[PDB]
Amino acid sequence: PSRLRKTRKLRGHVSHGHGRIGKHRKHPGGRGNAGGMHHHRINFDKYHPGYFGKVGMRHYHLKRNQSFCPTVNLDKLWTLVSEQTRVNAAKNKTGAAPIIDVVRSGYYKVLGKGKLPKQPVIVKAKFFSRRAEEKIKGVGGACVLVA
Amino acid sequence: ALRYPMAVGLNKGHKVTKNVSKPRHSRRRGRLTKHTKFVRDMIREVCGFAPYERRAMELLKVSKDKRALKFIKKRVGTHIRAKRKREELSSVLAAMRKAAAK
Amino acid sequence: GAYKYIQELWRKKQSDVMRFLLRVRCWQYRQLSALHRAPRPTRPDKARRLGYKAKQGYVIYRIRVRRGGRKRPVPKGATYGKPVHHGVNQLKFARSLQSVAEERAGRHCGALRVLNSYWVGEDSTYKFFEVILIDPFHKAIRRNPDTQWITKPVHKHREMRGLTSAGRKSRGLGKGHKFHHTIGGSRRAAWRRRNTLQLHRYR
Amino acid sequence: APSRNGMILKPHFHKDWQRRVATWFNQPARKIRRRKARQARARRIAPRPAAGPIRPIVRCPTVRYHTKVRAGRGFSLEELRVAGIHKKVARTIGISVDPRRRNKSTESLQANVQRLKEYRSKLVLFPRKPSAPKKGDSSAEELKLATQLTGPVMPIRNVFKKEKARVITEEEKNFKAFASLRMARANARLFGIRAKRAKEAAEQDVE
RNA sequence: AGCGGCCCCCGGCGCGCCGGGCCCGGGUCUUCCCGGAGUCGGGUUGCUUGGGAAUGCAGCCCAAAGCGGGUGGUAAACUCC
RNA sequence: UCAGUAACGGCGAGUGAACAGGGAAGAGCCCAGCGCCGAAUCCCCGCCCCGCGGCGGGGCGCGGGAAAUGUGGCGUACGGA
Ligand SMILES: [Mg+2]
Ligand SMILES: [Mg+2]
Ligand SMILES: [Mg+2]
Ligand SMILES: [Mg+2]
Ligand SMILES: [Mg+2]
Ligand SMILES: [Mg+2]
Ligand SMILES: [Mg+2]
Ligand SMILES: [Mg+2]
Ligand SMILES: [Mg+2]
Ligand SMILES: [Mg+2]
Ligand SMILES: [Mg+2]
Ligand SMILES: [Mg+2]
Ligand SMILES: [Mg+2]
Ligand SMILES: [Mg+2]
Ligand SMILES: [Mg+2]
Ligand SMILES: [Mg+2]
Ligand SMILES: [Mg+2]
Ligand SMILES: [Mg+2]
Repeated sequence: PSRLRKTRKLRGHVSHGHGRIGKHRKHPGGRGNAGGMHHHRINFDKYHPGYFGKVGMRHYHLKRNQSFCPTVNLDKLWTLVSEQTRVNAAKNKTGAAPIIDVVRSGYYKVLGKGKLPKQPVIVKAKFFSRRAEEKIKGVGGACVLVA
Repeated sequence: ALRYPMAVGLNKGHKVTKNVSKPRHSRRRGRLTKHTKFVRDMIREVCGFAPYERRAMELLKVSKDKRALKFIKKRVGTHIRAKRKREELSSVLAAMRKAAAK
Repeated sequence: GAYKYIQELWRKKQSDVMRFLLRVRCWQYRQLSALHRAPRPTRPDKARRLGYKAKQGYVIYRIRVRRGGRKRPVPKGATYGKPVHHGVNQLKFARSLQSVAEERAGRHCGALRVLNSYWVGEDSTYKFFEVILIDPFHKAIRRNPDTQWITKPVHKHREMRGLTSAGRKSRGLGKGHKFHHTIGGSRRAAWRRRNTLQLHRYR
Repeated sequence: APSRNGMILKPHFHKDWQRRVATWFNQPARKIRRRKARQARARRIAPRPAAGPIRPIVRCPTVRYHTKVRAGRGFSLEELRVAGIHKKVARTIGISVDPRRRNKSTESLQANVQRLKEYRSKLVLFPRKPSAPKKGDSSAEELKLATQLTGPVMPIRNVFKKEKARVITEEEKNFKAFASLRMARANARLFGIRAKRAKEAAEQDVE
């Protein structure tokens, strides 16, 4: 779209949109990020605080698989199992409970965020959290671990 | 109470049974043979010892073993190879002491 | 029988026997020239563990190589440049002296194809070796069905392209975390695969 | 020369990159080359399976992936000694064999021996000379019905068991899960000191 | 344009014989044998690599071992897998 | 794809990997040593027959040469005899 640019509308003006006193020369202020500590100090002290220095411990052959742990809330814990199981579970008078698997659906740890509707559940997981365990113990139902 | 296979702790992991199969043959390299000892000691009986150990025997006759350890660790390598060398020269020192005591 | 413990004799190198046979052979070898043919290998033990069958065709030379590093061939000092690249004395060469000896005895006799090399003796300023050469076109090598792989024209000058066991160490390759930087073909294409922009069609 | 507020960034182009630039205009004329060298390969072996011999069922490492089952290299030699097949015939009937695999469990050994027992009952084996069979060959009936099998043979599929809705015991209301995870963390960190201070008391109590 | 025709040449591969070559395999139990040495590794100096109390390579001196050896990303000993 | 990431660096400017996972392709093997079979081994010269524009096979050679400082067969870490 050469025809929509700016330089096609500047053919005729002498300076081409970069002044006449201080012309558009090649590199006035160094090349790249030159002068973090000397003369571009204010931009980094005002927009990138803590650009400079070291902190903490080093860790050499770091993998990203020993610390793999996706999460989930109690809000959408019912979204894994289809709708007609939550219905039959709220419909039967017997006192049974539908088993929810998270590891099968690509989640490990169960955190707790929101309100939860009152019907008994059984959760198989690998970890928990203390609020997210006392909301299920408070509604009724258990919290089952699995390796 | 109830117990679950906990995925963190002391004996973690999914409980799966285990079989006892024959260990792989390559798992044995040259452990030793009787023919080997037969000939490696005959060549030891032909040629003697090196001149970094014809001083170690002479410092292990005065019951110094720390000094002859820093003297065979400086030459040969680590402290493990120094130990299995020293426990061997307390033997081929004591077989002369045994035969001279005989 | 014997080849199991000639093997275990040729690791009594500090003993008085081998300190005699080398304090003799290195002298005998020192009054000869730099590259001459012996009729039979001094070590048959080590010679047979590399492929030296004792038939017609196989040849054995014997060459000496002087010793030390390599100081840079410039005038007096005068290595023009930044003060990193001043060093002339203490430089060290990348390939070993064993594959210097192989390709010194692989260019002078160009009609043959190198198999492998081994060690014999050492002086203060000399390291001696032995080499094994093979006729490519002799009928005994030719009609063997196992080892007619040499006569194929691919294996010309195995020692200049670095394929002997003495150059395989210099290339720096194997497996594991210790050998990351030679994935692919070699050290170069492990550089080429990295420092290029794959510019897809759609991106 | 950065302006008011933009992110810092480091481009890797200080090298000479215009010399080594790999274009991809080959691509729609190499998917046709591979398509021809695969179909002329599929017509050289006319009744054989096109997708290679069958390949074993193996889990995966690295706790991120340890809940899947995917294809492997080849069968071990326990999965062939039990299934009674010699290790160089299985190379000649289309069975992948790698000698570098262990079996520390049992429940994948059995499901491999069972999969071999399926394939041995699906396999149609032609006679060498079409005039004389062996004890174990096949009849002149199945030869007329012998055809290829496009796709990976007996594809490996991830199955999940199911469970219905049980009734919750009175017991599991009294099972505290979090003070057990943080007990096993504390018990897994203090295994040496607890077993050492008892030794120091056994050196101190002789008095 | 068309599984249109004709005339040559070289093959790929299928079948008959006529020739010579090679007599070889399983399973189950008893007794025997079994591995690469101036290299591994250690100190040091120099180039190198993202590799950080030293990843690799090269040089000098020292120089091994068989229930042994190397690896198990922080140097060091004692340990178990 | 992980990744412009763990890490290096007047820790400033800047350089910068691999393992796992999904895919293309899919193929695996032999010697030395340890031992057993009466050098059970090759190459070249001679005469004849067949074929010979990639110099080969079978028959004969009191015809000559290399190899016991080791030629061939079985046999190589998935155990083997
Ligand atoms: Mg104007
Ligand atoms: Mg402007
Ligand atoms: Mg102007
Ligand atoms: Mg001005
Ligand atoms: Mg500008
Ligand atoms: Mg400089
Ligand atoms: Mg190599
Ligand atoms: Mg400006
Ligand atoms: Mg560098
Ligand atoms: Mg070197
Ligand atoms: Mg560490
Ligand atoms: Mg340890
Ligand atoms: Mg990212
Ligand atoms: Mg600074
Ligand atoms: Mg990978
Ligand atoms: Mg394919
Ligand atoms: Mg053989
Ligand atoms: Mg042999």
